[PDB]
Amino acid sequence: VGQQYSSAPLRTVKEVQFGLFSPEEVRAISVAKIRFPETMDETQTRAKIGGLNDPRLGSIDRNLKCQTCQEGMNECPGHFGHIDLAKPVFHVGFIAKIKKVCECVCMHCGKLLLDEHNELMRQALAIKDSKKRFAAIWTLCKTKMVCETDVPSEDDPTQLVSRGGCGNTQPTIRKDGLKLVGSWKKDRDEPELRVLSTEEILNIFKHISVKDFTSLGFNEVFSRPEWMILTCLPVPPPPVRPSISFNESQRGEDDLTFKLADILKANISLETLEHNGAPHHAIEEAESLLQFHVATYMDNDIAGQPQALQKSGRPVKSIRARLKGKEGRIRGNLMGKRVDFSARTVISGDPNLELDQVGVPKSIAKTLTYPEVVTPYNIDRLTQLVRNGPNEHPGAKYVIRDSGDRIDLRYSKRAGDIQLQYGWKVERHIMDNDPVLFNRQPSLHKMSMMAHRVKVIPYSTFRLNLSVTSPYNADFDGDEMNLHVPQSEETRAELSQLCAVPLQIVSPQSNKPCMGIVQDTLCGIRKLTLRDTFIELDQVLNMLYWVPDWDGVI
Amino acid sequence: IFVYQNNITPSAMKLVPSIPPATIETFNEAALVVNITHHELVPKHIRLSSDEKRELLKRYRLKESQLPRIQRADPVALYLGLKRGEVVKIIRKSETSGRYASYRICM
Amino acid sequence: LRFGEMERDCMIAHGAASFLKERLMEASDAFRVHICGICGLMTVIAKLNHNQFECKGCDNKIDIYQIHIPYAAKLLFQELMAMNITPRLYTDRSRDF
Amino acid sequence: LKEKAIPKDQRATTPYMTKYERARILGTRALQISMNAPVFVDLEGETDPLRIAMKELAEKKIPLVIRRYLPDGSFEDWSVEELIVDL
Amino acid sequence: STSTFQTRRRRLKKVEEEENAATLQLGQEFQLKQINHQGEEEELIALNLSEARLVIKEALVERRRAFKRSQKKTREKELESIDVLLEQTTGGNNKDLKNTMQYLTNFSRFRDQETVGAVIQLLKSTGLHPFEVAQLGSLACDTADEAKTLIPSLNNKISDDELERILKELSNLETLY
Amino acid sequence: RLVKALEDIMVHYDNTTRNSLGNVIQFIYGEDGMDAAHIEKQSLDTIGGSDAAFEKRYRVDLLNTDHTLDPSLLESGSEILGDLKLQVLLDEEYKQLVKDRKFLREVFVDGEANWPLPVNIRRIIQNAQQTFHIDHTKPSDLTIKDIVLGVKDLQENLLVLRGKNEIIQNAQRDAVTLFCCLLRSRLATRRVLQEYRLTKQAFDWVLSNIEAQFLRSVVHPGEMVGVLAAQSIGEPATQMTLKKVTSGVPRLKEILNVAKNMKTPSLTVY
Amino acid sequence: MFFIKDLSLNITLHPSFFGPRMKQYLKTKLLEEVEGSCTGKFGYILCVLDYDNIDIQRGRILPTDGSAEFNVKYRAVVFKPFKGEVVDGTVVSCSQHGFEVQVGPMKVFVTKHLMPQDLTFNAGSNPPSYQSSEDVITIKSRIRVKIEGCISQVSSIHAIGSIKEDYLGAI
Amino acid sequence: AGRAALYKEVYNVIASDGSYVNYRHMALLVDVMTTQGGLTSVTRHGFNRSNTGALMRCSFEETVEILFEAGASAELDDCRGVSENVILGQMAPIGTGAFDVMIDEESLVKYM
DNA sequence: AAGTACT
DNA sequence: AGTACTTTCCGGTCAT
RNA sequence: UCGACCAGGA
Ligand SMILES: [Mg+2]
Ligand SMILES: [Zn+2]
Ligand SMILES: [Zn+2]
Ligand SMILES: [Zn+2]
Repeated sequence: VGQQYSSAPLRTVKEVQFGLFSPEEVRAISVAKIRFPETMDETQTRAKIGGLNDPRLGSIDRNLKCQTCQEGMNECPGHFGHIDLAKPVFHVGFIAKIKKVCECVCMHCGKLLLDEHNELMRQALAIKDSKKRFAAIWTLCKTKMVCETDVPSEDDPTQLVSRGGCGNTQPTIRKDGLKLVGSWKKDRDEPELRVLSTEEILNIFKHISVKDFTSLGFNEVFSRPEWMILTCLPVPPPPVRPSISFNESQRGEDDLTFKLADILKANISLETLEHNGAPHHAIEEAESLLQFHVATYMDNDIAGQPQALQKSGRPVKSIRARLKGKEGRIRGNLMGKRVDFSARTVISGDPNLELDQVGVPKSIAKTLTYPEVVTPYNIDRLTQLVRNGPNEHPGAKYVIRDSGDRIDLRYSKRAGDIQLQYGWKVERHIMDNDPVLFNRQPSLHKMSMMAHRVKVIPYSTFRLNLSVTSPYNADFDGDEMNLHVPQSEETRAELSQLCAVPLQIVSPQSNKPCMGIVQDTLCGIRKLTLRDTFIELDQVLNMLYWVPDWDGVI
Repeated sequence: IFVYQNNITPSAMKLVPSIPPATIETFNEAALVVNITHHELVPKHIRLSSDEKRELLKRYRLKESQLPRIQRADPVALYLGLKRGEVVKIIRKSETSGRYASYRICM
Repeated sequence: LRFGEMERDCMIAHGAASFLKERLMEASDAFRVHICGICGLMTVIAKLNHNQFECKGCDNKIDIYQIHIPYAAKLLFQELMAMNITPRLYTDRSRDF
Repeated sequence: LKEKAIPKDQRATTPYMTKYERARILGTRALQISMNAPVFVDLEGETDPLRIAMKELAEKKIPLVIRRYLPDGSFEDWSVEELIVDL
Repeated sequence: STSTFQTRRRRLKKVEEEENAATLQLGQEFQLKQINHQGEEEELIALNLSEARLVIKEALVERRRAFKRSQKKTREKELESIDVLLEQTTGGNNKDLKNTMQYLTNFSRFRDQETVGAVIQLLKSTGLHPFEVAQLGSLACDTADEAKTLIPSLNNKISDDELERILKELSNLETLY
Repeated sequence: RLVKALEDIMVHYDNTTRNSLGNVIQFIYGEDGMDAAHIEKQSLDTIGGSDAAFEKRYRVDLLNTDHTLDPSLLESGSEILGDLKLQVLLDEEYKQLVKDRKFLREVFVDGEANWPLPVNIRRIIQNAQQTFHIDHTKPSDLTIKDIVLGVKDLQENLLVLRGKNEIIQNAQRDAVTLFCCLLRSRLATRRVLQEYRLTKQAFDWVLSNIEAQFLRSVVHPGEMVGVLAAQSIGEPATQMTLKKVTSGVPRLKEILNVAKNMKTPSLTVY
Repeated sequence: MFFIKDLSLNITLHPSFFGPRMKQYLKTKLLEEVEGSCTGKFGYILCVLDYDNIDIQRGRILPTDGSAEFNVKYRAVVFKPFKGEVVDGTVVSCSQHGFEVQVGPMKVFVTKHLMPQDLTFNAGSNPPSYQSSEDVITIKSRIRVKIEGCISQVSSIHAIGSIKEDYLGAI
Repeated sequence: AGRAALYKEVYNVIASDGSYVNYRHMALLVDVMTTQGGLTSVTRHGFNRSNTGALMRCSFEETVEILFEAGASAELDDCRGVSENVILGQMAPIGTGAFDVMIDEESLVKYM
């Protein structure tokens, strides 16, 4: 898969380490400064500016170049880019924690709010479960709002022991939109409401202790709290936000490629304020704009209404939305995919096939193909199918040689020619007795998918045997069914040895067989039984002839 | 073991875990009127020596965590008074094979 | 056609291991990417010709692997990265068990 | 790693071949056979790999070894030869 | 590539790649404490020329042999005698081995597996580290200075007199030509 | 849901039921390690029936003109009557079938004696029958030792778990117990000879078969049982097309959710 | 300096070669992809020792193609120069920027200005040399060099060495 | 005893319809719901919170929400989950894949 | 629509 | 007790 | 040529 050999050893993923990007890494990784927000037109001149998409990153226009990485389009995954923000911004999804963390540590000095000194704390420090310490620790110090400097040790409540210092009262905190605000209570009276600048929070975290990280559900190497705050923004490469060209002289940009466009703009505008007429706090009116965009770009279905509608009132597909369950990546792209070597039509019963068979219409059997490997055992038969062509039935439609190149049997000036080579593959037509996976959704049974024997037949329908009807749970009132075709000598095996209908006969779901006899056959099998019912020679003979395994003994 | 009637003062109970090794337990009368272990449903449990336990583990190649658990406050866990770490052996009747041996560690 | 969630669940129940893979990889996505044996990412600048491999940053050129995973998964990952989250792809377990 | 390797003695798994095992052995063997691998049985004229495999597997002339991992990671090794084939 | 008997758990930040100097600080792949296949520990393996010439020849030879069990089914004088052992058990395109045999066979200092044996039995009473216990064997040295200077890892590990005696018994064992 | 919540559960090579963590969920799949497919409703004769009838069927007394096997059944019939060393095995057997009785009546209190159990014995014999054209006329040729001592030698081989130790070999006995009750129920001296005139040939066959057949009904380490069990419940949940309790579908939903406020709460006190 | 390190390699064998003398083939290929190789972490792989007791272990069969993969554990003779390592070899090429000595499978180069002063460079010589008061360095002349710095690259290793210290020069 | 009920009830839901399910199944489920500690629900609220990997739970009801707090708490995934592999395109340790297969060079010679 | 869990 | 928040296989039209 | 809706099929 992918094609083109790589002297790189190949393995399987064994572990997945989850973490958070460190601004420093993000930068190292990147191969693009990403300064301009525009797309291309070097003054209308078509290409791509060293600005956004391809300031060295992936490509388009069917042209090798991927930082000489060549290979072009198919093979060159994307190469992340970055974009140095102006000022720290939250991470739309982490806000929750970033807050819950501050309530766990006090500013100025930045350190825990409950040492081994407080006993209720001890118990919360033995619990080995990042998700649980941090869910208990928090519940314990969200209340205390005074960075204690002296506490009563394991002895007398009379004697006071010392530790870290700076009693600077701790402000309770609440969430207003994408910003954190808290009040500081003054005694003698009345509050003191001020906005917690990212620049500030970020800092308090940077200073939190090494063993403090960890004590709270974190990891010194992969996810330091200080990273929940975005300083450097990774820039997904085309393939993540590909275009769509209507030939040429038009556009086709993707949703994401815009929010960056926005994020970029909104970023620059800011910068050009702190180095110019800076009416101090007429800026934090444009710094919320960055915090917004760089927020909506990831998540766009929040509580603070503003959907960040894109001209035309269309919502905007945020990254999060792409993964959100069903119809999306995870659930609709990975856990279940569209696949090749498959067909579907209308099913109709046929009292003439064996249980384990399935009638496949020539139409399809000439479409669906099975890759067979040229071997001395079959060379002959195989070369024949090839010759035969891709239009006659028992034939084939593709021969592939070692030199990883497809010979399209229906065009190639050598169709009729060609001598096979042991080792070559000859994608041929599905033939009588090619195990296949037959099925009728909704699939809620082992049995909703069984392996049948392919029996190429005329007319347009999958003709399944009656008795294997109740397992798929099907009628012919216009019901359709799916057929999947194996691909590897061993794949078949997996069907034929575990999925074959004969096997499914007795079901564990209820320790009793799961297919029987119905309609005519049943209704009739009763009548044909009755004491009252007798049959005479002439017929008893045909009947006998019908059971294929008749020992020939009238 | 101390059997209170209607209740104990929240000022008192915070004096039990203050004299180790020794341990104390609090039981309400109304809860002991009937022995729960006598109930049709509740199968009989059993304590395991920290010998019999270190065994169960070695014989299944199990780590403490992968073991089925019982609540530190679970009714029967109290009846026998388990301790965070003690394993109980639950032996019950079965409609598939007369008797079934199960184990419950504690949390 | 579509080999949906349910169609998976069945094969899993069947124990039709390889077949499942075959439906999910070879007969659909299936893509080949390169990794950094150090920082489990797609960083690797594979020139698959002059065999150069690099990966400035974790700075390599030596410890590199190659893997086969559904293109959709690659994307899943890249997408996660753009959200500043890191999905490390390691080719050897070190946590035992 | 050999502490995770269990001796041919002390062995404890099923003495019989699991349906999945054989299912896969046959497949795997078939695959290899179709690959032009060497065949260890006289083909009584057979020419279908999974058919030849079914044959190899009945004279137990299949050079394969099923390694059976356990929940903790230690494994046991058995040979198509050994393994009884009921079914 | 070709992994090396020690899975060093690299946790992301690969940055500390020290220098390589005759400070006896050789790459992590050459600590004095490396691991053998059986799983045991074992001192690094330092080869002084001519001691290597013998290990190679020794294998390149015993190869030509087990290369025939299966077949059925004086300075300038050794240059020719070796070229053959190669054009028989070598890849022929291992232009390195060739050149490694010339060099190894020209600058060698011993011809008898008995002489090389004494050399070793001698230097191996020094407690010195393998790399030194090599250079000393493959480098002419008349003075404690020519020595303690071309192998600066020595300097304080051995009295000049002592090292000088060793150098004496070396030129005395140094096979002629 | 049901599915996604049990994907990862399969029987591992040790014959334990676990998930992706390795957390044992069942120590022996289905509390018996048998694959649902190889099972049928059999009847534990030893349970029902009057204390009276029980005797008339399973009781053998070699020290009694009216409670001994009539020599018309056993070849060595007359030379047995009175033998004391046999009447001890003959009594061991009976004290067992009895222990069995009480045991079952402690498990299946309903009295219901028909249960799904691996190895269909009724049939396995029915074949032993017409396979050897056994005549209900002439006498058997089994030693009473033959019978009682082979039946015992049988249970030894119905292995589910294998382990080379106590804790394990102990579970073995457990996960077999019930099946054996049924075994001892159908291979009781009196029965084996009076009801199904088995010859030594027949019997030795009946045994061999029961063993092999059993050994097949064991579960295969590999089975992704979870996905199975899930569907097995969830499937007939779709077919549910619909005394004043909460009902089906809506109730099932109620249970899987573990809802505090169930529409019907009831509670039956005897 | 030359070493004998314990290495291992993974070879992916096609079902094709699943013959009778497979072991044979494996070994054979082991050799094709090792003897003559080069790394920064192993340097020059020169020769596989104990050709006979080469451990193959059971190889496992991959799972899409029958190709099996064995972790061939072996042992061999290696050699990777180091900075500060003193070694003597034979000169090969000599220019106006220096001569290049050849310490074994490797080539150490010495810069004109990394030598002494009294040693100039004679151009109109045949073959090309470097003259002194009493010394003369050219082609075959044997030198003893002190490798100042190493530079790994592709399938080889180069380095620059000096002869400006004592007990360094010709012999 | 709870289990015993939880089962008994579940059994009744399937019996009230006149259908039949072999113990083992309803049992297994009733068990999965109980072991952990008490009554773990078959819903995003319960089971999909267990120590199971991320990618696995990731595929059901909370996805991103779950993935986010995965990299934030630097989780590590075993890739022992059926799902896990399905997402990676690898053969899951399931039936056919609950073991490895090897060519025993030795036995590969006695065969000829 | 509902239900829970979360605050 | 109230407030807040996520989940619920396979034509034609219009327009981004 | 990503999509939103509507009608409909088992
Ligand atoms: Mg219908
Ligand atoms: Zn590229
Ligand atoms: Zn403070
Ligand atoms: Zn890297």
